[PDB]
Amino acid sequence: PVLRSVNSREPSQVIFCNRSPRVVLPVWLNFDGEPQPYPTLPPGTGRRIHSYRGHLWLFRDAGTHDGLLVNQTELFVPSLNVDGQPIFANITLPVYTLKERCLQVVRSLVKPENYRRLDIVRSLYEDLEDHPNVQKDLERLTQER
Amino acid sequence: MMYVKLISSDGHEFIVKREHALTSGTIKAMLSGTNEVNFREIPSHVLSKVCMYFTYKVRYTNSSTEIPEFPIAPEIALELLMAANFLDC
Amino acid sequence: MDVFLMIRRHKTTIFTDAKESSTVFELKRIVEGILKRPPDEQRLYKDDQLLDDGKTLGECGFTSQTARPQAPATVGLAFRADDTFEALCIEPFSSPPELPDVMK
Ligand SMILES: Cc1ncsc1-c1ccc([C@H](C)NC(=O)[C@@H]2C[C@@H](O)CN2C(=O)[C@@H]2CCCCN2C(=O)C2(F)CC2)cc1
Repeated sequence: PVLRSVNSREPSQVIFCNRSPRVVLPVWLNFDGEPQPYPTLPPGTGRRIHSYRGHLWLFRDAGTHDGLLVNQTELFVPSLNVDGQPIFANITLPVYTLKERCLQVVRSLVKPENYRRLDIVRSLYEDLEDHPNVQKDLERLTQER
Repeated sequence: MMYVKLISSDGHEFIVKREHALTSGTIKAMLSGTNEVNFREIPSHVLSKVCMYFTYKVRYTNSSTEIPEFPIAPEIALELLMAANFLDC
Repeated sequence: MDVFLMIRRHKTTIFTDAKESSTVFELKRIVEGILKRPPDEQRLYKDDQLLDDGKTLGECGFTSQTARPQAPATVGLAFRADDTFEALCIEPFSSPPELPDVMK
């Protein structure tokens, strides 16, 4: 795959800072490009973690897999530590579209078996079922490279 | 600021900045199709929330300051989704 | 600090922002630009309470905490019809429908 961690073996200390109201799932892209989940971060909590230069991370809502931002972008790559200072990973909500935000709230309230029963145009029904998904997003991100 | 008027199906008039309303490609087209727009299909409890979204989005796009959740009450979520789809917001 | 407002009269609602330090009178100037009624033909309210021209929005209780982009604070507006002021009136928004079964 194109999006994968480089096996640098060069330690990089990182702070995962969760400045979102979501439970955050950190996801490491391993050396084959397969997404590997890591332990979750409660809202407003921090964690010191040991990673490596050239490693790829992205962050999701643990419950729903909604995309989150890290340093105002999607992917975080640990870099060189200056004066032993860990790299801050600021995890934030994006500005979701009004449509996506509505989709999130409706999915949170309605069992997926019942989407078809909602009184909406069929195109919006297809949009509810097409949940956020790491596998989907890497294809998009890989092509935009 | 130049303002524009957005009118809900029940006759409520929401007056918002022009710059804010052009966030919506649909509204931009409706205004260049004048500075007032009528929405036969969007009631005031939905259109009011849409206007708050404009304010919210303009405030927080490209902001390092931590972003709060855009709140949507369940009762209106369904109608707001349909409006967002139409307005492409 | 910016404060985010809805200025409401009858079936009219203006979305605008202002500085915490700006005055009731300066907000009337905003309304004048939009609704073409001079400050002196305007009354502004917090809930039922008439606001004084010279006071800041902060002192009237519009703060960044309470007057947020996604939840703006409401200012009531009443016009002086010719001689005398109408009572403050504000139409509520429409009522949402019942939650569907599959959402309850
Ligand atoms: C508690 C918690 N909350 C949120 S994350 C978290 C958390 C928990 C444990 C860790 C552990 C100590 N470190 C890692 O897994 C780092 C993070 C990323 O670089 C992948 N990797 C690694 O350590 C990878 C993958 C596992 C085998 C070794 N490895 C290497 O590259 C080598 F050297 C060449 C072999 C890191 C974070």
